[PDB]
Amino acid sequence: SHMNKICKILNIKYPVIQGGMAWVATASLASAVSNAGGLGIIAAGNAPKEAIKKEIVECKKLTDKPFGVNVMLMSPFVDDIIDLIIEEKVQVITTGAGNPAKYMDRLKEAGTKVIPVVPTIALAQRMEKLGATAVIAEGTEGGGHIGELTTMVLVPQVADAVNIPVIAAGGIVDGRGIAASFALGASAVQVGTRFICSEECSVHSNYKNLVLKAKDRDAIVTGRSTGHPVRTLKNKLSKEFLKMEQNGATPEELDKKGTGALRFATVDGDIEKGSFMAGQSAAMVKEITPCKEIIEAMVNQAREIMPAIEL
Amino acid sequence: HMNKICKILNIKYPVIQGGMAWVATASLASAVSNAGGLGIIAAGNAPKEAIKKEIVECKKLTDKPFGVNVMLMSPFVDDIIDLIIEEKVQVITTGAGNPAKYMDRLKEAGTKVIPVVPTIALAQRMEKLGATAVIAEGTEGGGHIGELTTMVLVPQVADAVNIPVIAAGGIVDGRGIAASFALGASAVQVGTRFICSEECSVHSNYKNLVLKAKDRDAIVTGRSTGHPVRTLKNKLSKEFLKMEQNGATPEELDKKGTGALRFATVDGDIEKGSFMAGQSAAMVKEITPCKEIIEAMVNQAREIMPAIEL
Ligand SMILES: Cc1cc2nc3c(=O)[nH]c(=O)nc-3n(C[C@H](O)[C@H](O)[C@H](O)COP(=O)(O)O)c2cc1C
Ligand SMILES: Cc1cc2nc3c(=O)[nH]c(=O)nc-3n(C[C@H](O)[C@H](O)[C@H](O)COP(=O)(O)O)c2cc1C
Ligand SMILES: CS(=O)(=O)c1ccc2nc(NC(=O)Cc3csc(-n4cccc4)n3)sc2c1
Ligand SMILES: CS(=O)(=O)c1ccc2nc(NC(=O)Cc3csc(-n4cccc4)n3)sc2c1
Ligand code: NA
Ligand code: NA
Ligand code: NA
Ligand code: NA
Repeated sequence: SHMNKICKILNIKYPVIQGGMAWVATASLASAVSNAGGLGIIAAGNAPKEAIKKEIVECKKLTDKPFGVNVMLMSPFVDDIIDLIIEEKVQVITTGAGNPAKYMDRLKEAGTKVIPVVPTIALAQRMEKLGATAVIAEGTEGGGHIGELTTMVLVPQVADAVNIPVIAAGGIVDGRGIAASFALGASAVQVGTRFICSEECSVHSNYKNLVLKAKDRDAIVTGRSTGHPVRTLKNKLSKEFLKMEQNGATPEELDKKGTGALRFATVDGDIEKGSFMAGQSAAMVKEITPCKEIIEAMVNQAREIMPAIEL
Repeated sequence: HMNKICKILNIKYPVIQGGMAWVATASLASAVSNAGGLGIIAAGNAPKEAIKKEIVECKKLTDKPFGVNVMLMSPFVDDIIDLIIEEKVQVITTGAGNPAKYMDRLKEAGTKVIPVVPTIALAQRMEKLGATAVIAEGTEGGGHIGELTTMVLVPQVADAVNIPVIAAGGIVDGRGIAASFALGASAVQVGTRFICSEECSVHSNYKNLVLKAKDRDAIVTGRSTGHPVRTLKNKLSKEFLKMEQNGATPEELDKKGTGALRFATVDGDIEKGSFMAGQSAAMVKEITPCKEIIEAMVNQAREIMPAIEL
């Protein structure tokens, strides 16, 4: 009674999930978040089965606490990643960038808890009917491939539509966003951009530093002309990509410009060729900090702001 | 008055009914003020004489504080500022620009000025030039929007200024009030929810389109002109989008959208109107007296956040 539902179901100390973040989120980050009492997440991204297997194996060496894997449903290896989840006995997965409906029964029967990101009420309701453990309502202010609705309106609508716990994502960097999210009906938060600037995140230092330097309007959106808006920091790449879209460049021309761009950011920190994906939250990130300090300060500040909060 | 905005504005509840061009007339503004919030008469694009009539009629309907919104893109903005000072309006909000050039005239007149700000820089500039408070309006609001969402804009503006911050964009009930106060706001400004108040004088069809709006119905037109507008999906707003996808020019769009908001508010023309509204429209489910809207909001916020400083 009076216990946080996400903490109880996932067996974690704090209802803070570090979001799966393609290329960004590796065993160093996931294990640090789980060791700090939240839920670390290894991102499958577009990587093949054998690469994510190594991350899972390495993560289990670094933490005894629960962690998850994010299945990014647009991946060409999505079927292999789902196999890997079940083979490796991963306790929990999140999903993004699509509808995981066709895997829910295999995952549910295998005991895996499934937490899909949902950008609409209809998908939230469908996920609850197919047996989702929880859903993540990610607002458009988040980094990466975004939906249309903001966190402020999406979280309460999803909470009104389903009875399973709702996890707020998009724009949360500190205890203020946690308290706001819980007031809107969430039982936990998922945090991406802030954890790029954790010490244990393995991205190139230039990526962390560009997030630190980000100003209020620096997290721009490319790909609106098409069907998949992507939020990323202003730099030479993203500005020229946006101009190419606006000047009617072909789907092929755009493909070559953007191919490998996120990896150029995370591996090489290449400030001219990288796509430094980040939410509008990037403007509020001010320090590189160990995950333990981030999470403990997050929950303490949420309590101070909203003493009634059910953490 | 413990709450800072309640003290400064001498109102019972820190709930402001946002100025809403063509929508917010004396009937709505007086009802909100009578209910203990701050009603606002929208100057919009209208001339001095039309807005003067609204101020006079509002005074006949309430003796509670109310304000006027100066919409800074109006062709008559100079006349409206003149009117504000001439009629000794106690408080104004501003939108759609930077009211820097009026701040000395307004502060010598004693006018409390509360500008809408979409950036940290404009927030800090308004504080430096004497703003009483600022409104941080997130992109989820209706009408001519900024880019940043409420979730990230409110805490950044609160971190940037010492004057009170008013959250706007997406607030329809006490959850949004509690969330806004958690982010650092001292009050909320609410637009779309009050379209579905009994006292709002828009055509019934406008209220219905808000009532029946789905989660994704409040779409953005005019990205290609640099003046984005959030409005409900309908024949007019689809065609505006289909025109942009066909490479329409700004002049073609501007002629297409002429008088569209008036078609919505006066005639309720479901095909020809621009029914501007926030993503909040999806959450609006009842047409309700303003007093009940505001009392229910405040009571719910206190229930969620017992220590809230309302
Ligand atoms: C660089 C980056 C990569 C991401 N990759 C994924 C992904 O592969 N799968 C997914 O579901 N979400 C992905 N996300 C979304 C995050 O998991 C998270 O929901 C989002 O970052 C939260 O918003 P915030 O950045 O404002 O904290 C990514 C976000 C970023 C910034
Ligand atoms: C139809 C409509 C007209 C508006 N007109 C104005 C205006 O003239 N001046 C202004 O500053 N804001 C204007 N706004 C913004 C509102 O004052 C308010 O900040 C916004 O509606 C809050 O977001 P919400 O609709 O989600 O509650 C308008 C909003 C709407 C929906
Ligand atoms: C592997 S990568 O480098 O190409 C890459 C980079 C960034 C990125 N960011 C993503 N963000 C999500 O997946 C979360 C989300 C928002 S809306 C939505 N959704 C839509 C239908 C169903 C869910 N999911 S995926 C993704 C993939
Ligand atoms: C008179 S009308 O029918 O043509 C019309 C219709 C809708 C409408 N909605 C508006 N919304 C705002 O003014 C609030 C806002 C958001 S961002 C911003 N801002 C940018 C720089 C400085 C402030 N102001 S004005 C406006 C005018
Ligand atoms: Na995303
Ligand atoms: Na920053
Ligand atoms: Na607006
Ligand atoms: Na509705």
